[PDB]
Amino acid sequence: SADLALGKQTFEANCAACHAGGNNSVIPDHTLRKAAMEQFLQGGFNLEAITYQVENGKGAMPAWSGTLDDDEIAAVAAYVYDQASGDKW
Amino acid sequence: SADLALGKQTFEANCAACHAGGNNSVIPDHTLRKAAMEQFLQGGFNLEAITYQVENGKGAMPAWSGTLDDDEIAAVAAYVYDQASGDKW
Ligand code: HEM
Ligand code: HEM
Repeated sequence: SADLALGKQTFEANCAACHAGGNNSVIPDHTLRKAAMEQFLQGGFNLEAITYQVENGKGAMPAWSGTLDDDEIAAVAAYVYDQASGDKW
Repeated sequence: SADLALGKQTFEANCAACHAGGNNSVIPDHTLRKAAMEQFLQGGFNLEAITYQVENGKGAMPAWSGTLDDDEIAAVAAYVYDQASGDKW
């Protein structure tokens, strides 16, 4: 299913630098919150969209394929998704 | 067994700050290599000694029992142990 522990640690080790607190320090309005994603994430607010962006990157956001493994990409995507849907940031 | 992927991400998120590359930026000779640990780690170079220090801390090194859960502690201890034994640092 979803290893949110692996998710959280992967998030801290690789994403926190630009997305601490569910925010976006590079492009301020493209945060990791539900609303923002529903509006800016290509593919919609769903696990598929998040995973695809993590794998391939987007603009100033780097690609994580070949850096993270599918388990790590999957867990971090679930973590981001769960934090967002639950308003947990 | 302890998941080494979780171990790697836990190490990066929480330990890399002072132990990047298996080194020690605070007390230079107290590195994460087998020899160093054989000499300085209470209990000698073994998985259990590593786990105990991570849980409890030592001097300037903080304790992690609050910050990390048992699976993350077990995983990071295994990762550090495997890196040192294979001289992978
Ligand atoms: C870590 C592996 C990581 C994750 C997870 C992550 C997620 C992510 C999402 C879901 C978005 C979409 C948000 C939205 O409202 O559309 C997104 C967007 C951007 N990110 Fe990211 N991101 C991760 C890592 C990083 C890192 C390391 C940086 C900084 C160098 C970063 C930056 C950005 C930027 C910029 C965007 C917007 C991309 C665009 O639409 O142009 N992310 N990220
Ligand atoms: C992350 C959770 C983490 C781990 C793993 C870790 C391991 C570790 C070991 C096994 C030793 C012993 C090395 C030896 O040769 O004896 C050790 C020692 C020290 N560490 Fe550490 N460490 C982790 C995290 C941190 C962090 C974030 C810092 C810096 C703030 C830090 C620093 C130190 C220091 C200093 C020591 C020496 C302790 C002493 O004997 O006086 N560690 N670490």
